[PDB]
Amino acid sequence: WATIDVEYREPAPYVHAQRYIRYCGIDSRELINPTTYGIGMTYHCYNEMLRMLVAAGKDSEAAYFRSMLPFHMVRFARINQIINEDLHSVFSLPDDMFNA
Amino acid sequence: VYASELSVMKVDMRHLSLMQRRFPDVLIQARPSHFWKAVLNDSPEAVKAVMNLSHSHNFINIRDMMRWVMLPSLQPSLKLALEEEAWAAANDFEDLMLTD
Amino acid sequence: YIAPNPRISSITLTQRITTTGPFAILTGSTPTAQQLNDVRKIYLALMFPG
Amino acid sequence: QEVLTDFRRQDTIWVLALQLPVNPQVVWDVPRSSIANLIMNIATCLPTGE
Amino acid sequence: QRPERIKTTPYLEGDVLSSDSGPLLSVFALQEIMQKVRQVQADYM
Amino acid sequence: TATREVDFTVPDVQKILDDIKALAAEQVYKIVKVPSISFRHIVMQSRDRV
Repeated sequence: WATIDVEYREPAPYVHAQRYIRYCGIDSRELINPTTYGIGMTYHCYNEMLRMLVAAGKDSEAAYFRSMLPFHMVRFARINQIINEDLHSVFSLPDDMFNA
Repeated sequence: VYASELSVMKVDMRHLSLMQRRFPDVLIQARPSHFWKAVLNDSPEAVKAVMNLSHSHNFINIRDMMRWVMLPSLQPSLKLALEEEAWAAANDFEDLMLTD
Repeated sequence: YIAPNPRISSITLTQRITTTGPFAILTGSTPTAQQLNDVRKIYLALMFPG
Repeated sequence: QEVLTDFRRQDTIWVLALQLPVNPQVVWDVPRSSIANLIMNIATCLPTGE
Repeated sequence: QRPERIKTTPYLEGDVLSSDSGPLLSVFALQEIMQKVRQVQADYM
Repeated sequence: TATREVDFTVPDVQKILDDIKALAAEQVYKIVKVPSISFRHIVMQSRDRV
């Protein structure tokens, strides 16, 4: 929701697969040189869910999720790194089929 | 005692943060987490335990650390003054018997 | 697979006084073989988009 | 102040390795340290009673 | 030795639950695909 | 009241306090009568140069 999931960069070793997947808008480089403080990591859908949970009178659950958010984002950063580095092969799905 | 140990850690961070700019040929692979870990490895365990009382529940990254280091407040003591003078005296590494 | 740190959910202020999480019963539960297999399927779906 | 009142007090060089008072900003500048400070305040200052 | 795996705070440290690898997951995926079609064709004529 | 033989402070924090108290008693200097030797000399077959 309102986030760039697929982007493109310099040409790929395998010519048919040129895409980079970034779940939650987070980058694998963020584990090395972050652009925000620890309290500042967020993305649109998760913050909207926290706001809705607070508006519904469920505050303890919202606090639990607010504490759990950095773990969630680090997990998705590791998944992004695995997808973009380890799994690059000729057996990957071509870009046009992925788009269709 | 707690404040003095924190001040000594801050001084060590401040002086070690410039080495990569001073020596690009040695620290080409370095990251700020490296000297953060190196300073943490040479600190008393009790101060780290006091900090871990809070940093096990909340998430911080190198931006928080760098903001903490650059803050001006320090607690004067004998060990702190001697540490600052020792860091000043080692400004030229011909005094540490290292050369290229 | 790595579990999250237990200090995220509960804080201890005194030996007899502790904070409680909203999902304490779910956290202490353990999965069965079919449920671990379902977790593996979920991660497989995540790791191959589309 | 008993250590400063013996009859050799005029021929003494005192050595003090720690100073008082302490700057509170040093304690409160540690990032996200509210809960740790609360725990230490409880552990050092709270009394017991009936 | 990778810089991404250096931990300086105990936030990201947790217990090891289980392990998984490549060949195991490949065989598992094949078994899951075949079992479903076999069950579906068994339940209906 | 006479049977309240229990301490309500968490043992980890008590160990932290004991460690800091023991750290407060260190000494980072020493008192000597003579300073250490900074320059020494090597004797050769000469009677006026070293």
